[PDB]
Amino acid sequence: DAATSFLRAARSGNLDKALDHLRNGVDINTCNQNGLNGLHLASKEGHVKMVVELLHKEIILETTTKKGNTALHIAALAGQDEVVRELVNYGANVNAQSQKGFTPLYMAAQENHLEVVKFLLENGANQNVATEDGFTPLAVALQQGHENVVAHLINYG
Amino acid sequence: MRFTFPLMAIVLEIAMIVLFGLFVEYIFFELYPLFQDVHVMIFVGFGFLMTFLKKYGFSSVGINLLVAALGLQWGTIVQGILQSQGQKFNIGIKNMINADFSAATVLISFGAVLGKTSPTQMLIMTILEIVFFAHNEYLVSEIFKASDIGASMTIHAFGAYFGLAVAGILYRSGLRKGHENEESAYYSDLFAMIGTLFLWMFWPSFNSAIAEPGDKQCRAIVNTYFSLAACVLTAFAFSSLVEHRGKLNMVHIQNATLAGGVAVGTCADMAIHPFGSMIIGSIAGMVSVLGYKFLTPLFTTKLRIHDTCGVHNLHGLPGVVGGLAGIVAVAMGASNTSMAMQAAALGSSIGTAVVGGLMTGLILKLPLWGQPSDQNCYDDSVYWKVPKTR
Amino acid sequence: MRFTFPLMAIVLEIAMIVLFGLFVEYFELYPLFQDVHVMIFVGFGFLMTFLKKYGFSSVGINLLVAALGLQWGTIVQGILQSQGQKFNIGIKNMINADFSAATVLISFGAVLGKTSPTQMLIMTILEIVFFAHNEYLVSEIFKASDIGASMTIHAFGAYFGLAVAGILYRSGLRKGHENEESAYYSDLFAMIGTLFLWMFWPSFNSAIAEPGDKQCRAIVNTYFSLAACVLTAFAFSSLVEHRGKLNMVHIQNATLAGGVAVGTCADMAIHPFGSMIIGSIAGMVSVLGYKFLTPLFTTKLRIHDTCGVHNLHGLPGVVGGLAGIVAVAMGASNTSMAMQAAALGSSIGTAVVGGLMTGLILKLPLWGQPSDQNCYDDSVYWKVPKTR
Amino acid sequence: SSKYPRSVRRCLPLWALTLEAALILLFYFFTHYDQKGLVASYQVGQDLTVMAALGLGFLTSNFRRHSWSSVAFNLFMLALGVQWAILLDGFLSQKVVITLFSIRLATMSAMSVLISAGAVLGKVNLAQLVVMVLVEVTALGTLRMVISNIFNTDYHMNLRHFYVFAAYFGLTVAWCLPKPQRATIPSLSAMLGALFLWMFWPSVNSPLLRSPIQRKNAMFNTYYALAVSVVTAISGSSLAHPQRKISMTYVHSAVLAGGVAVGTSCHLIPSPWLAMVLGLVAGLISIGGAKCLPVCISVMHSIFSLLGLLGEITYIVLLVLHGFQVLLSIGELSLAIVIALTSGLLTGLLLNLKIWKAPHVAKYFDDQVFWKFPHLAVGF
Ligand SMILES: CC(C)CCC[C@@H](C)[C@H]1CC[C@H]2[C@@H]3CC=C4C[C@@H](O)CC[C@]4(C)[C@H]3CC[C@]12C
Ligand SMILES: CC(C)CCC[C@@H](C)[C@H]1CC[C@H]2[C@@H]3CC=C4C[C@@H](O)CC[C@]4(C)[C@H]3CC[C@]12C
Repeated sequence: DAATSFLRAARSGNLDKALDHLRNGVDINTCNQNGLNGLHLASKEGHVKMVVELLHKEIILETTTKKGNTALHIAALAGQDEVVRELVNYGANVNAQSQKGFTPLYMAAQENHLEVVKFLLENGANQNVATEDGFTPLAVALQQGHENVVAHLINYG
Repeated sequence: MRFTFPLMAIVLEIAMIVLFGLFVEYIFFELYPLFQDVHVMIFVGFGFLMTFLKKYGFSSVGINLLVAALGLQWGTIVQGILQSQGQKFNIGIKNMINADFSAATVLISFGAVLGKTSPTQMLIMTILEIVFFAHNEYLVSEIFKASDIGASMTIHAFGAYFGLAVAGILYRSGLRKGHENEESAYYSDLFAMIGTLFLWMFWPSFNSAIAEPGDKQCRAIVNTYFSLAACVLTAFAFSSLVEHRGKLNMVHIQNATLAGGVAVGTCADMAIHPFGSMIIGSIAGMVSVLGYKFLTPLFTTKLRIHDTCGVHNLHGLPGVVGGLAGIVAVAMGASNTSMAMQAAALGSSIGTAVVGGLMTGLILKLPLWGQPSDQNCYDDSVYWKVPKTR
Repeated sequence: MRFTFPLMAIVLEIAMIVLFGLFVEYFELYPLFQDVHVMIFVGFGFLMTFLKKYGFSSVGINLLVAALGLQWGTIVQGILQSQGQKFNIGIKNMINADFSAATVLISFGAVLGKTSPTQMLIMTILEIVFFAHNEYLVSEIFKASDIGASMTIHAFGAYFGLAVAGILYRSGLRKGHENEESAYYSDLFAMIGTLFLWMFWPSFNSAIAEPGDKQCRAIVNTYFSLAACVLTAFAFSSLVEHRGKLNMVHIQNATLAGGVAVGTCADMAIHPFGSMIIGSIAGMVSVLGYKFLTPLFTTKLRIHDTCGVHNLHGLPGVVGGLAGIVAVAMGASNTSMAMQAAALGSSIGTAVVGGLMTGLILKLPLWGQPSDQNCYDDSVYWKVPKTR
Repeated sequence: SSKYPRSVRRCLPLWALTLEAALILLFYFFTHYDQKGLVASYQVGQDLTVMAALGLGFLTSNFRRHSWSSVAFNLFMLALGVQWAILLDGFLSQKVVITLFSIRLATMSAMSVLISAGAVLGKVNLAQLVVMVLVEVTALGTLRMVISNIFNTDYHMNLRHFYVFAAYFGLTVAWCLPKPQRATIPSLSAMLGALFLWMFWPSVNSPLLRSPIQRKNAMFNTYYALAVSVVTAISGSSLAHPQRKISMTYVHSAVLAGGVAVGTSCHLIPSPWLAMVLGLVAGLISIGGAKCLPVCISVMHSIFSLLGLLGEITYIVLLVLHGFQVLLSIGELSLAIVIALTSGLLTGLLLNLKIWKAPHVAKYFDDQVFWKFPHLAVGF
């Protein structure tokens, strides 16, 4: 039950409770039924300090959910630009692919998260890593009528 | 200059208000559903039919709404003044329906000059054409006393020929070999099909609204219904026949499928039989498709008459076929009234249309109404704020 | 041969003209007729425009099929009612001819994107013969009550189209097709057909209802069935989709299932709450059909149904027939229960047998059928513009 | 917080299905059934229905990437609102006999909500709109009941105030929401909706008029006022736009101007010239509002609010012709606006609750928040 409380604290951003649980011996790399560890949920909810602290505590950066999503995938899809910045600062793979083949850039482009697209492209995100369906970030941005994202994607090249 | 279109529209509206105040005063619910169908045909049918142009949808539907809204008022005034011979008159559902018919005539003419004129020009054309149309229909119904319940001659042929005369006077040398903007798009053609289908569905109301209640009204509805049905089959068949590799052309399917409703207009309340309505509808679809294929290129490239919507193929030639059918139907004994007066109605409709259209086009030609340049023809952006996104 | 289609259209139209000359002679229901007319030509026609590259074929072939069908149905239904004698054309003839068109259009929804216009002309002729004879059997032999035509139009059309689609099965299309997909504005256009069908269905179910209490009941029950169906279709579309997203297929089609399901009981004294229960069940059944049974039919039963007409017209039509049986069991109408059951069975069985025969005729390689690669593509039969 | 929408796979179905189950139960317990002009009477209600589902549904579809939501959510709102309005009108105006007339009145109640929803569409999900439908139908019913009790008018006839209640309720709800565009094809679809509204609006101006003469004159006045208003709006749009061009979005709303201007007095206007004068003045006010209000969230909703108020003012200016009655009518109007604003504030405060799982402000005007699309990563 302690692990569940730690995961809930990570979700809610209660950094003090999470730190107390970790000090009590709660595993850092615990995860819920969906495979979302504390870093995954912290990235989801945009709790930057939680991300920094979890990274300090030797949490695996490139651990994936059952969908195959890393913390960076989750941050990009959620549109948490600051969290994406911190994750990349700590060495997040910006070109990791999920089981379906989605990259973080694809998720940012599909969700019209322009700043995340900006940062990922500026950090070497390859906009040609297609999905199993054969779609590129430019393709999905065109499909959804995300016009600023499409313009930036073609401009960067 | 800038305020021409707003100034002319307000001055016209104030004139309409004054004329209504000076001349207009206040069966209705029996005919109101048919009037509603006609109203839908005017504002949704004709309006969306013309939205096939890829860069002119806003102007098509919106200027259609401007022309018809003005035209119903002006046609009320003109037709009522003519009927009352300059006296105050009451208005009922029939005045409503007749004013909408006058608007329809203007919209048919507008189909010829679509994409090459300004809203100011359309205001002027509406005002002048309704006068010419009302005088001609008064002549046809009251002097000649011919039978034109569906108005093949008084609306369709008149509107088509008045529009061609204006288009010829307004002829642009630059546009003869086509224009990059004179072109359809996928979703534009689907919108055009909205317009086509509403016209097609509600045409029986159009042809039967002013028919004498009882057998004549029912005959008008039944004849229009089956004529349009037969016209669809022939229009599809001949669109396949005339096109490259047998591919159907949406121009034909959008327009020639209504030729049966146009052509059965004059005979609509006559006892031609349902089989007689189908033969006219089958011929009308054929003639309309052949007009689109062969006569429109001849009219545009050789005669210097550019007809944007090909209204000559839908309203002009099928209009004449309907007038001719009425003369034959009188010879058959299908109808009372003389052959000579049915023929006089066809002659007068065409002649008054071409004469009035020529004088109206001369007025429209003046370089004062902000008409588009040749380069900007068929482009909404001249008059409308166009979204960046399609 | 490129001339097969025009020759067939012209020959069929000449046959129509001759039949009308041989058999046909010459106002309170005219508005209801016009409502039905709108449903036929704008309702179905635009409802089928969801396919991204098949809008022209959907709306235009809808117009062509229905134009042929109204004439041919007028003839067939009139000869059946007159026993080979001449007959007069009233408003009711026009309404019934439009109904025959609706049946053919429902069947067309099953084979949409996989057939040529020539095939659709042939199907219109044969299907209207089968539909008219079944409808005569239900009205005059069984004397069952099916005022909204849950069995005679919707179930019949659905299962006829399914039988045709089964005969015309293409192994290359079982797993899907790149062209078999919607587009954003195409779904927007399809909603036009959806809304017109939803708006005018009460006239559909009440146009030929006996004037007085039966017609009023038809209108009211249809309206409330459709109102309930909208809510349940939205709810179950959300329920069956990932993260509760709404599916345009469901909102375009399952929202109409109330109109189909209440058709048999529409003029029966089932009360507004009974009509609402029927509509709710219909919305649920339709959404579940689209989600789970259409993949089963396509992949395992080799019955591909482009528009999922089984989920809108077939299963809700069967539900409406069953509701008619139950309502008779509860005294809500004076018709025999065995005759309601017989009408349901005859509608389904005649639909299937006629659909198999018709599809066997349509399977002959003489009608310009599209290749597998070219399915769901307007460009096979239309000049397509160069931009969207 | 996460800009990715929360799963509604439990909220929305439970909410909608529980609502429909409750509606069915109430209909079973409280509603009961029951000639020459059946079709004639049915056609008025059908016109109202067409205006509700097609007209208002497509009128708001002009948004670049919110057209699906506008049309479909309008349909859902109509289906809920009519059932609820039947029940509420029955409860506050007596079991509920269901007649074509009661369906017509319930549809009018529903259209009040549909007009109000235009101010908030693109900023709310379906559950929030369910809340808005329920509260707004209830508040309109309460307003009509209070007017009937105080001023001794009929409950059904008090539904004349629907335009002014709808305009002010929607504005208040919009004002409460968190703070945040067109395309050609959605603009044309919205024109289709606007045209159907414009064409069948005379049916809005005489659903509640029993007598034939009043219905005829009301229809004529609405028709002519609307004609004049369309011409003023298209002609005067160029003046009220920075680029001197006609604005399609402006036209879509301004076409109605004369309809709303004569809505509550068309049965009292005795000659068509006066209806045309009011249509012209409504159009000119529409131009002026478009040009001036933005300086001082939805501009069309704001101009409509002035136009509804203009409509009551001309009703007052006329009712004397056909001053204590003036005081009573001003009190009626003030009570209508007061209740509209208060219930709108309550509704906006309820809509702001976290449990609705409302769209993030960065995600407003997007179908992707509510609808399935292919080739998208889903979930986490
Ligand atoms: C109306 C529906 C629901 C049920 C009845 C239709 C039946 C008879 C249909 C549906 C499935 C169809 C089969 C599906 C696929 C094949 C394989 C093909 O290589 C030959 C035809 C054949 C074998 C079809 C024959 C007709 C068929 C059996
Ligand atoms: C379609 C099959 C699976 C059955 C499911 C449909 C059921 C729920 C339908 C069919 C017929 C309906 C009944 C028809 C008639 C009446 C009589 C009325 O005074 C009370 C309601 C009542 C009793 C209805 C309730 C709902 C009902 C029982």
